[PDB]
Amino acid sequence: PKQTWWGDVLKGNNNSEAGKFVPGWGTTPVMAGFVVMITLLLLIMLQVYNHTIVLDGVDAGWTSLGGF
Amino acid sequence: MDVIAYVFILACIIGLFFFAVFFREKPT
Amino acid sequence: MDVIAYVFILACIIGLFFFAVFFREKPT
Amino acid sequence: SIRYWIIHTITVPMLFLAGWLFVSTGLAYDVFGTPRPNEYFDQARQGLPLVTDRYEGKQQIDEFT
Amino acid sequence: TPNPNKQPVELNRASLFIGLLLVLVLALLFSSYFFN
Amino acid sequence: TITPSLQGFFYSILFGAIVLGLLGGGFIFFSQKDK
Amino acid sequence: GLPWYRVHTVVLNDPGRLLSVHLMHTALVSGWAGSMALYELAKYDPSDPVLNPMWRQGTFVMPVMTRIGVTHSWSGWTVTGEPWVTQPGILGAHLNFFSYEGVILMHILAAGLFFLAAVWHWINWDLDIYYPDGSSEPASDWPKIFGLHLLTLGIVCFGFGSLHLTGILGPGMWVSDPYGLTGHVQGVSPDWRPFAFDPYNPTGLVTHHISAGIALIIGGIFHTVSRPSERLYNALSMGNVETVLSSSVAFVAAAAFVMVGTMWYGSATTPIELFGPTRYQWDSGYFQTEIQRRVQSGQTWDQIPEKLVFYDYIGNSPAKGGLFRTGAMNSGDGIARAWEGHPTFTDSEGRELFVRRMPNFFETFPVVLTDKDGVVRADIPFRRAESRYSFEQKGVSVSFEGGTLNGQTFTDAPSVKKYARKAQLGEPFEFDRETLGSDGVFRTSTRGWFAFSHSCYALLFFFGHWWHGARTIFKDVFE
Amino acid sequence: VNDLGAIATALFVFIPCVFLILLYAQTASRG
Amino acid sequence: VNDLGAIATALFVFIPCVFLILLYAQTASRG
Amino acid sequence: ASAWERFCSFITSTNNRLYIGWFGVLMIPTLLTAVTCFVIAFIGAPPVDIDGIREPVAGSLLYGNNIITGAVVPSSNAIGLHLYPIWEAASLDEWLYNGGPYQLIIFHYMIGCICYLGRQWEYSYRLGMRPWICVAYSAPLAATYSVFLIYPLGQGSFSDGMPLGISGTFNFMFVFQAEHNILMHPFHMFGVAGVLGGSLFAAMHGSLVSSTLVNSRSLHFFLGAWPVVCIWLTAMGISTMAFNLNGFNFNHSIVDSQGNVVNTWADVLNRANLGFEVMHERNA
Amino acid sequence: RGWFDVLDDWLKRDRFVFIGWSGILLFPCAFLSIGGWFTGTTFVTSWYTHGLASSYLEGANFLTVAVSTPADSLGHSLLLLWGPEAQGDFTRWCQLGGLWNFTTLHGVFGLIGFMLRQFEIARLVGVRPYNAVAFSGPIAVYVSVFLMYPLGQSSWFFAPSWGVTSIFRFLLFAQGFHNLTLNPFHMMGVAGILGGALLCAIHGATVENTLFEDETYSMVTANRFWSQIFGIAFSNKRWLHFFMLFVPVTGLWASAIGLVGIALNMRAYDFVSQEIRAAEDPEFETFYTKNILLNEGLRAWMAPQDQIHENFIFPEEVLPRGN
Ligand code: CL7
Ligand code: CL7
Ligand code: CL7
Ligand SMILES: C=Cc1c(C)c2cc3nc(c4c5[nH]c(cc6nc(cc1[nH]2)C(C)=C6CC)c(C)c5C(=O)[C@@H]4C(=O)OC)[C@@H](CCC(=O)OC/C=C(\C)CCC[C@H](C)CCC[C@H](C)CCCC(C)C)[C@@H]3C
Ligand SMILES: CCCCCCCCCCCCCCCC(=O)OC[C@H](COP(=O)(O)OC[C@@H](O)CO)OC(=O)CCCCCCCCCCCCCCC
Ligand SMILES: CC1=CCCC(C)(C)[C@H]1/C=C/C(C)=C/C=C/C(C)=C/C=C/C=C(C)/C=C/C=C(C)/C=C/C1=C(C)CCCC1(C)C
Ligand SMILES: CC1=CCCC(C)(C)[C@H]1/C=C/C(C)=C/C=C/C(C)=C/C=C/C=C(C)/C=C/C=C(C)/C=C\C1=C(C)CCCC1(C)C
Ligand SMILES: [Fe+2]
Repeated sequence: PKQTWWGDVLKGNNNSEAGKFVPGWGTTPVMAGFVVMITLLLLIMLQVYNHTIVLDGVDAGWTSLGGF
Repeated sequence: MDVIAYVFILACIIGLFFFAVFFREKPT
Repeated sequence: MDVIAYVFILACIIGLFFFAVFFREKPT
Repeated sequence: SIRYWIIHTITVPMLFLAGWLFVSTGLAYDVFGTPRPNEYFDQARQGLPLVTDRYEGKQQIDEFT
Repeated sequence: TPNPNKQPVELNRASLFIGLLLVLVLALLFSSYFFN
Repeated sequence: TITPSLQGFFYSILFGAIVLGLLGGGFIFFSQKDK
Repeated sequence: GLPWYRVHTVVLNDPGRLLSVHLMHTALVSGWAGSMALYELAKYDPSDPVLNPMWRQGTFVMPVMTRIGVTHSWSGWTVTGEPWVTQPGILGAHLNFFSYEGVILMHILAAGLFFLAAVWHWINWDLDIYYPDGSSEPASDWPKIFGLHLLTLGIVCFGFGSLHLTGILGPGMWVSDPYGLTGHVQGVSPDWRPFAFDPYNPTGLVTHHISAGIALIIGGIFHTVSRPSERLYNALSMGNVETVLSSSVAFVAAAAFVMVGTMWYGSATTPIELFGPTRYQWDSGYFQTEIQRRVQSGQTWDQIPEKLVFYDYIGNSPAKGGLFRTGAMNSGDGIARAWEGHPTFTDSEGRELFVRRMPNFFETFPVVLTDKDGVVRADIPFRRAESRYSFEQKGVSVSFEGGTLNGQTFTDAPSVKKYARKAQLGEPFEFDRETLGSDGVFRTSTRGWFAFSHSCYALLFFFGHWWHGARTIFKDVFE
Repeated sequence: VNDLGAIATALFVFIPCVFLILLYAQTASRG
Repeated sequence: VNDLGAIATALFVFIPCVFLILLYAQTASRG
Repeated sequence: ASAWERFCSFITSTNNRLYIGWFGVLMIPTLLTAVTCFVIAFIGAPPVDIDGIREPVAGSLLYGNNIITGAVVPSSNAIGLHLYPIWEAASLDEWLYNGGPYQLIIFHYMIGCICYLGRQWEYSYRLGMRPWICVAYSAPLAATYSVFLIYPLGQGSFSDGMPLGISGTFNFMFVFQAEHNILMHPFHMFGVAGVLGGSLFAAMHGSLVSSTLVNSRSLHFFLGAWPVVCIWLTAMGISTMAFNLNGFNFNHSIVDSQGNVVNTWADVLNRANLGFEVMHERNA
Repeated sequence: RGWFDVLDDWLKRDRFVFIGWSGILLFPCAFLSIGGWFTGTTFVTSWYTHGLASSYLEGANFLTVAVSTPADSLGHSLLLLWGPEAQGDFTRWCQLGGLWNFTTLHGVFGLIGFMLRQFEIARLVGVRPYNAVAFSGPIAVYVSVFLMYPLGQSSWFFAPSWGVTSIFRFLLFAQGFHNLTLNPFHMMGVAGILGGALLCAIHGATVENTLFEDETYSMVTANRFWSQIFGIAFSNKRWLHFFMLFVPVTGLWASAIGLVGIALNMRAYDFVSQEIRAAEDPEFETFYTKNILLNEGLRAWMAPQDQIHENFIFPEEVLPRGN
C-alpha cells in the first residue's frame, strides 16, 4: 500500500463515494426523457439517411458534395 | 507441395486418434 | 523479406535481454 | 358450459359469413389491389406491370391500373 | 508483496485431445482455401 | 420548410405515441384494477 | 486451476492489474497502427495517383490517416498529385513533421510508453488508492469514474470538432467533388441548419463533434457529481464491473455496425478518392451517367478526365472480389497504365448498338450487343454453338474515341470479341500482369475489406454482449 | 498457388497446438 | 533468395524455443 | 479349453480395448480394405471415364485437386451394374481407368457398415443392456445405402452413385435436384425438419440439463426417436426417387381466364431445374 | 408501493402463460408478424413486384404462397405505411411489398423479445440462462439472412421471400450466384447441424438402453459401451450436455458468418489454381469444374425471370448447354 503522491491526488475520485447511491428513483425519471429524445434523433437521422424523410433542399446523395 | 500439407495434417489426425483411443486417462 | 527475418530475430534478442535483466529469479 | 354457447352460436357463423362475403362481393380485390382473374391482362395487355421507380411507385401503379 | 489473486491454469488430457482435434480439423478445412 | 415526407414522420410520431399510450394505459389500468 | 477460457479473470478483483492489462492492450494496438502504416509505406507507389490510387494498392490505414489531414511524406511525394511544398514556416506549422512517418514514429513511441506504464502498474498492483479509507478490499466507484472518463472524452471531442476539423488550428479534413476529381484537406465551417444532417455533406461532421462534444461535457459533469439511484444501482449492479463490460461491448458492436453501414453506402467520412467507389455507383450507372452527360455536353471524348473513366471500370467495384482472393487489387486484374478509349460497335447495316454491362452479381455474363431500341442485334454464342444472331455472321466493327486506340477501327473478329468483353467489363483499359504475376480474377478494394471484417466483428460482439449481460444479471448463480 | 498458403496453414496448425500442449504439460507436471 | 531460407530460419528459431519454453513451464508449475 | 472354445472366448470377450465379436470379424477386414483403398485412390489415382465416353475425369490429389475438389470418381458408365473385380479386368491400368476402386470401396464399406450395426447389437447384449442402439443407428445406414446402392440400382449403373468427395457430393445433389426435384418431395421436407428439429431439441435438452444441474423417461425416448424417424423417411424418399417416382410438380398451374399462364414460384424453381438439367446431359 | 411496483407484480403473477416485461415487446410484435404473413399469403399478390401469383386469391397452393419481397426499384427503403412510397395508401403499400418489411421487422423485434423473455424467466426461477445463449444462434441466423444479406445487396428484392417455394428459390439462387456450398463457413454450419442431430439421436438411444430396472441410467455401462464400440466416450455428464448445447449453436454462428460474407459478394466462388489449370488444357476435368458449369447454367437460365426488373434478354444462342 504505497502512499504515492499521485495516489493522494486521485484517491478522492477513486473511492471517496464508493458504494453510495440515493434511495428511490432519483434522477431516473429525467433520464427517461433524454432517452426518448435521442430515440427520436437517431430515428430521424436513419430516415434521412434512408430517404424516407426528405428534408427541403437536402439531397441525401453524392450530389450534396457540391461546394468543395 | 500442397499435397504434402494435406497429407501431413491427415497423418497428424490419425496419430491423434491412436493416442486418444489407447492412451486416454482412465475415467473414474 | 530477409530484412524482416533479421529484424525479428534481433527484436526477440532485445526482449530476451529485457526479461533476463529485470525478471531473473533472485539468487539465494 | 351453456351460457357462452348462445353467444358463440349467434356470432361465429356471422363472422364466417363476414369473411365469405368479403371475398364473394369482390371487396378483397379493391382492398388489397389484387387483380381480378380478367385483370391480369387485357385482351392484349400481356406486358407486366412492374414498378421501375422508387419515388412515385403508387402513381406508376395507378398508370398500370 | 505477493498477489493473492494468482491462480494456476488447468487442462487435462481429454481437453488436450479435444483441442487438438478442433485445431487439426479446422486447419484441414481451411488449408484448401488458404492455398487458394 | 415542411415536406410531405417530414409530415408523414410527424404523423408517425403521433400514431406511435397513441399506440404506446394505449398499451401502457391498458396495462397500468388493469394492474391498478385488481390491486 | 482455471479453465483456459477464464485465465484472465485473475484481474477481475484487482483494479491495478486490470488497469495494467488495459495499458498493455493499448500498447499493442498503437504498435500495430505504427507497424501497419510502416508496412504500407514500404510497399507503395506514389508515382501514379490517377490509375493507381492507394485503394487500388491494398492500403488499409493510409486512407484513414489521409481522411483528416496527413497527405505527404518525408520523401517528398503527396497523395494529391503534387510534390509537397514546405508551406509550413512557423510554429503551428508542424505539418512538415506530421507526415506518414511522423505519425508512425509517434505511434511507436506511444506503444513503448504504454508498455512501460503497463509493466509499472503490474508490479505496483497494491497502490493505496485502490483501497477505500478503512477496508482491505479494493473498491472503486464506477459511476464517478465513468463521469471522469466521459468528461475527458467530451473535451477531446469538442477540441477535435472545433479546432482540427474547422482548420482553425488544424489541417481540416478531406473534401472532394461529387465525382472524386479534386481532393483537398481543407477546414470546414459548422452550420446548424437541417442540411447538416445530410450524411454526404462534411459540414455535418464538424457540427456534430462540436455539439455532441458539448453534450458529452455536460454529460461528464453530471456524472462526475450525481450519484446513481438505488433502483437503477441495484438493477444494473453498478458495483460490479462486469456490467460495464456488458454495456461497453454492446456499444462497440453498435458502433461497428454503424461504421459498416457508412463504409458500404458511402458518406462524407468515406470519400471515394481514399477508399474507392462503392458498389452502388456501379449499379446506378453514376459515373457512366455523368460521363455520358459531359460528352453530350459538347466535350470531346479524349477530353474526359481519366479518374472519371477509371471509376467507371467494374474492376473497381468492391462487390466483385472474393473472400480468399488475397492482396491488393493490382494483384488481380493487374495495374492499369492507359485507357484505350471509348469504343462503339456497328453491325453490317451500320446500326449503332451497345453492349449490356455486367451487373455486380454475375461472375460471368453472356456478351450481348443489342440495339438501343431493346432488340438484340448480335452476340457471342456459348463456348461452342451454332447461331443465327452471331458476331461473324452479322459482322461488327468497333471504333474508339480518345485514348490509346484513338480513331482506330478493329474489324478482326478476335479483336472485336476481345473488346466486346472489355466493353461489357466497363471501360476498356491497359492492364499489366507481368509485374506482379496477377491472376486476372478481381479483388475487393479497401472499402470491401472494411465492411466485411467489421460486420463479422459486430456480429460476434453482439454474442459477447449477451454472454456478459447474462453473467452480470445472474451473478449469484454463476458461481 | 499462394506462396504464403503453406506458411499460413503451418502457423494455423502450429500456434494453437503448441499453446494446448504447453497448457497440458504444465498441468500434468503439477500433481 | 531461397524460398525455403525463411522457412528454415523460422523453424530453427521456433523448434528449440518451444522445446525450452515447454520444459521451463512444466518445471515452474511444479513446486 | 478346446482350441475353438479358447478362440471364441477371445473374440467374444469384454476385456479387449475394442470389442471384436462375430460381427466385428467381418467388420474389421472390410472396413480396413475400404479405408486403405479410399486413402490410396484419394491421394493418387488416374482420371476415370465417368461418362463412358473415352474422355476422363480426374479426382486425385496428385493429379491437381485439393481436399475440397478431390473425389473418388464413380465407376464408368459402360460397366453398368457389373461387378468389376481386379482379376476380372483386362489390365490394371484399364481397370483403374474404368473406376474399379470406387466399386471396391463402396462394396467393402457397405458390408462393413451393416456388420458394424450387428456389432453394436452384439456388444449391447454382452454387457446386459436393452439392445436398441442398433435400431437408432439403422437410419444413417439406410441413408448411405440409398445414395450408394439403391439409387444406382434404380438408375441402372454405378455411374449415378454418389462420388466419394466433398465437391462430388454437391455435384450429386445438384444433378439429383435437376432430375427429380427433391426439394418439393415431402419426404425430404420431413428429413429437413428432422435434422433442424433434432438440433433444436439437442440444444434445448443440453441447455436445460446444464442449467439446472448447476414422464421424464419419455423425454429421452422422444429425443432418440424424432431424428431417427425423420431420417428413415428421407432415406425412403431418396429410394423412391431412385425408381422415377418424383416429388410434387406444380408448374403451369394457374392460367388466365382467356388462356394465358401466370407465373408462380414453382415455375421459377422449375426453370432453375431446367438450367441444371441442360447443363447436364452432355448430348441428346 | 407506487404504480410501478403494482405493474411489476401484476406482470410477474402466475397465469396460464407468463407475460413479464418482455411480453410487452414479444406478444404484439410476434402477433403482428404472424398476422402479416397470413394476410400476405391469403390476399396480397406479388404480381407487380415479381410478376407472380403468390396468393390464395390468385389460386396458389400452400407450397406456393409467399409474402414476396418489395420491388427492386425501392432499394432498401423501409416502406413505412406512411412513408414517401405508400403515403398512407394501404393498397399501394400492399402492392409495393410493404408486407414483407412489416413481417420481417416485427419478426426481428419478436425474436429480441423472446430472448429477453428467456432472460427474465431464468432470472425468476433462478438458474443459469444457458437457454438464452443457445437461442442467440437463431437470432444470428435471422439477422444475417433477412437483414444483413439484403442490406449488402442492391435491394430488399434479393432477400428470402417468406414462403416455402420462395425459400427454395433462395437456396438455388444462392448456389447459382454465390456458390454457397463451397463456402467453408457453410460447411461448418452443416457439420454443426448434422452433429447436433447425431448427438440428439445417440444420446436418446443410449439413455433409453441403459435404463435402470426400477439420474436414472447407468452412466458406467454407457461409458463402457461407447468406449469399447466407438473408442471414445463421455465420462462426465455436465460435459456431455454442455457439448450437446454447444455444437448446433456453433454451427449456426459459423453459417451466420458465412452468410454475412456472401452478403458483400466476399464469396469463395472458385479456386484460382483450378481455373488456371483448366485454362491451360481443356482435358483437365474435375467435379469442381462441372459444378462451375452448373452454376453458369443456373445463372443463365434463372436470371431472365428471377430478376425480371432488369429486363434481361438472353437468346437461345448464349444460353450454356451440354451441346
Ligand atoms: C447530463 C445530461 C445527460 C447526458 C448528455 C448523458 N447522460 Mg447518462 N447515463 C448513462 C450513460 C451515459 C452515456 C454513455 C452518456 C454519453 O454517451 C451519457 N449518459 C450522457 C448510464 C451510466 C446511466 C444509466 C444506465 C442505464 O440504465 O441506461 C438505460 C438502460 C439501457 C439498457 C439503455 C437502453 C438501450 C437499448 C437496449 C437500445 C436498443 C436499440 C434498438 C435495438 C434499436 C435502435 C433504434 C434507433 C433507430 C432508435 C445514466 C444515467 C443518466 C441519468 C441522467 C439524468 C443522465 N444520465 C443524463 C445524461 C440517470 O438517471 C442515470 C444514472 O444513473 O446516472 C448516474
Ligand atoms: C440441392 C438440393 C438440396 C437442398 C437445397 C437441400 N438438400 Mg438435403 N438433406 C438433409 C437436410 C437438409 C437441410 C437442413 C437443408 C436446408 O438447409 C437441405 N437438406 C437442403 C438431411 C435431413 C438429409 C441428409 C442427412 C444425412 O446426412 O443422412 C445421413 C447420410 C449419411 C451418409 C450418414 C453417414 C453414416 C455413415 C455410417 C458414416 C460413417 C462413415 C464415416 C466416414 C465414419 C467416420 C468415423 C471416424 C473415422 C471419424 C438430406 C439428404 C439430401 C439428399 C439430397 C439429394 C438432398 N438432401 C438435396 C438437398 C439425400 O440423399 C439426403 C437424404 O435425405 O438421404 C439420407
Ligand atoms: C466471442 C464472443 C465474445 C466477445 C466478443 C467477448 N467475449 Mg469475453 N471475457 C472477458 C473479457 C472480454 C472483453 C474485454 C471483451 C471486449 O473487448 C470481450 N470479452 C468480448 C473476460 C472478463 C473473461 C475471461 C477472458 C478470457 O479468459 O480470455 C481467455 C482467452 C484466451 C486465452 C484465448 C482465446 C482465443 C481467441 C481466439 C484469441 C485470438 C486472438 C485475437 C482474436 C486477435 C483479434 C483481436 C480482436 C479483434 C478480437 C471473458 C469470458 C468470455 C467467455 C466467453 C464465452 C466470451 N467471453 C465471449 C466474448 C468466458 O467464458 C469468459 C468468462 O467471463 O468466464 C468467466
Ligand atoms: C425452420 C427452422 C426452425 C423453426 C421453425 C424454429 C422454431 C422455434 N424455435 C424456437 C426456440 C429455439 N430454437 C433453438 C435453436 C435452433 N432453432 C433451430 C431452428 C428453428 N427453430 C435450429 C436449427 C437450432 C439449433 C441452434 C433454441 C435454443 C430455441 C428456444 O429456446 C426456443 C424454444 O423455446 O424452443 C421450444 C421456438 C421460438 C418460439 C418463438 O420465438 O415464439 C415467438 C414468435 C415470434 C417471435 C415470431 C417469429 C416470427 C418469424 C421470425 C418470422 C415470420 C414467420 C412466419 C409467421 C411463418 C413463415 C413460415 C414460412 C417460411 C414457411 C420455435 C418453436
Ligand atoms: C493471438 C494469438 C492466438 C493464438 C491461438 C490461440 C488458441 C487458443 C486455443 C484454441 C483452441 C481451444 C480448444 C479447447 C478445447 C478444450 O479444452 O475443450 C474442453 C473444455 C473443457 O472445459 P472444462 O471447464 O470442463 O475444463 C477446462 C480444462 O479442461 C481446460 O482448460 O471445454 C471447452 O473448451 C469448451 C469448448 C469446446 C470446443 C471444442 C468442441 C468441439 C470439438 C470437436 C470439433 C472438431 C471436430 C469436428 C469434426 C467434424
Ligand atoms: C394445422 C394443419 C395441420 C393438420 C391439417 C390441418 C388441415 C388441420 C392444418 C390446418 C389448416 C388450416 C385451415 C389452417 C388455417 C390457418 C389460418 C389462415 C390462420 C390465420 C389466422 C389469421 C391471422 C392470425 C391474421 C391476423 C392479421 C393481422 C394481425 C393484421 C395485421 C395488419 C396488417 C398485416 C396490415 C396493417 C394493418 C394490421 C391490422 C396491423
Ligand atoms: C519498448 C520501448 C520503450 C521505450 C520507447 C521505445 C520506442 C524504444 C519502445 C519500443 C517500442 C516498439 C518497437 C514497439 C513495437 C510494438 C509492436 C510491433 C506491437 C505489435 C503489433 C502486432 C500486433 C498487435 C498483432 C496482430 C496479430 C493478430 C491480431 C493475430 C492474428 C491475426 C488477426 C486475428 C487478424 C488477421 C490476421 C491474423 C495474423 C490472423
Ligand atoms: Fe440427458
